[PDB]
Amino acid sequence: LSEQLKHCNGILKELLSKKHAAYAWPFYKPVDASALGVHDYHDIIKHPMDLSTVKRKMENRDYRDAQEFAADVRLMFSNCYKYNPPDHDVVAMARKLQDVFEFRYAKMP
Ligand SMILES: CCNC(=O)[C@H](C)[C@@H]1N=C(c2ccc(Cl)cc2)c2cc(OC)ccc2-n2c(C)nnc21
Ligand SMILES: C[C@H](O)COC[C@H](C)O
Ligand SMILES: [Cl-]
Repeated sequence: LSEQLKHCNGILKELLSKKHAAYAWPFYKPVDASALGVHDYHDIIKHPMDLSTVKRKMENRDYRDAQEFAADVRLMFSNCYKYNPPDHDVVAMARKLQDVFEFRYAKMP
């Protein structure tokens, strides 16, 4: 991994760590639309994303730069903001995790 991608990997590890689990947990695995009963999810969200998918892409060296990584993490939050009402509990969690993400991403070497 490039130096910037190492920073990205560090951010990813932090997002998945116990420190943030109280608000990060919904983002750990792909949304299971059937399990959650959200039968319109895949009509509304054309490009699902979640932290396990970002992790697999990082491990496989799929991301060629920090910008590509950040686009995926941001897509994950955007999908949450698109599907859910802005006052929803999961949206509040998304905002908190995105704050953690954006502030550390801003510290890119
Ligand atoms: C109809 C209620 N809304 C949902 O079920 C959405 C689809 C779902 N909510 C939730 C969700 C709803 C309430 C709370 Cl407190 C936390 C997460 C959710 C739950 C999950 O459990 C494994 C996984 C993903 C989500 N999730 C994410 C991420 N983005 N939207 C959601
Ligand atoms: C609340 C917005 O959806 C995300 O804001 C991120 C900022 C770093 O708090
Ligand atoms: Cl972006």
